[PDB]
Amino acid sequence: VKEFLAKAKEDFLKKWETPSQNTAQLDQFDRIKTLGTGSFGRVMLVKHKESGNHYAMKILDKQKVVKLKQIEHTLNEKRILQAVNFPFLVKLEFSFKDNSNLYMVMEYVAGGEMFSHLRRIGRFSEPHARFYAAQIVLTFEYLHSLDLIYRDLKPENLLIDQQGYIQVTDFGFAKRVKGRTWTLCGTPEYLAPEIILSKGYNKAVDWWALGVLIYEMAAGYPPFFADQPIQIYEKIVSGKVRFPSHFSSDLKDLLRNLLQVDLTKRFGNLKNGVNDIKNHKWFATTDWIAIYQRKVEAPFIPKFKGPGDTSNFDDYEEEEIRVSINEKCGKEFTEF
Amino acid sequence: TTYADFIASGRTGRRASIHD
Ligand SMILES: Nc1ncnc2c1ncn2[C@@H]1O[C@H](COP(=O)(O)OP(=O)(O)O)[C@@H](O)[C@H]1O
Repeated sequence: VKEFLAKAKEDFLKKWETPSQNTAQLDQFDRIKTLGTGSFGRVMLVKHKESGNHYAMKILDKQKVVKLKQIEHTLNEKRILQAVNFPFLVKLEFSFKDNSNLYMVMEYVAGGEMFSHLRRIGRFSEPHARFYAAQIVLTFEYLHSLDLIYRDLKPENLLIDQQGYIQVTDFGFAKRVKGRTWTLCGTPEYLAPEIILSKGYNKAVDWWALGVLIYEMAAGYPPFFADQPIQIYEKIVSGKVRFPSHFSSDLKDLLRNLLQVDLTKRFGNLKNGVNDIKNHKWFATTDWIAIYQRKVEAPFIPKFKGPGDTSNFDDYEEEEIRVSINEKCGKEFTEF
Repeated sequence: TTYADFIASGRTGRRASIHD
């Protein structure tokens, strides 16, 4: 994979250095329905007029971006997204801006969030969990090799495509950094203890998050939960983990190594890096090449109606998309 | 059970990310 990654970095760097800009405009799309929301924006199902293709259009109010102090994070998101390429990363198809909004148009992944299916089904069996986990492992290997840290892993940000494979979305907290960084960001249940403790951290926080995701997929609930974020952080920092009775010995050993408070001992962060995870007994049945090639048969295939079907997504309250005749925050988002 | 305690908790829906 060393020769693959070296070429992958070469491809990535060209686009990182000279980013795509202004590859569409709003009136090229008909907005249909909201697919999901986050603290500052919504993702809408749209239909592209000239092609007839459906896409997921992420809309960011520039004023809200600024208010929540997310200018650099939003610039990060777009710059990274337009430069990456991997089978399990949602593709950015177009991006643009107008007087009021930033727009990131992605491929529409109709199978819905892993979150919905996980909560509905209750929990995934270990092979089912392993199938998804493997894709995240390879994806993080790819991202980290590019000096990228992801920082927002959770079932809400993992979409199931028509083949039952994972598409990672939401690069809102993604950042290109060599060495450590300090921003307190992510989702409380998925925060590594070094994020909470404000001491600076590196890509090993993504591996901790992988442990949290694997646990939640396999248990049906997270390893650290409570009614309030501050209560969750207390449990994370204690580091005490308890496993369901049905967890295999192999799964528990892997999780102890991922949910490891000690950075000199956390899997993924050691001398042999990602190979400590890839070669773990829990992944013994995993053909890593077959996964990458999408040749492994998926355990779950979302019911797929029409190309613009949203039946795998919850309904959200709609809201008009406003565009002022006055340009807002022009200089701030010049590079977008 | 842990499952029951989770299901009765206030954080079983989609979880918001945090910044600052
Ligand atoms: N490519 C896509 N296909 C289908 N749905 C998507 C896609 N991208 C995002 N979504 C939906 O939108 C939700 C939130 O997107 P996100 O990037 O978190 O926006 P924000 O940064 O505003 O929070 C996701 O949880 C998902 O349900």
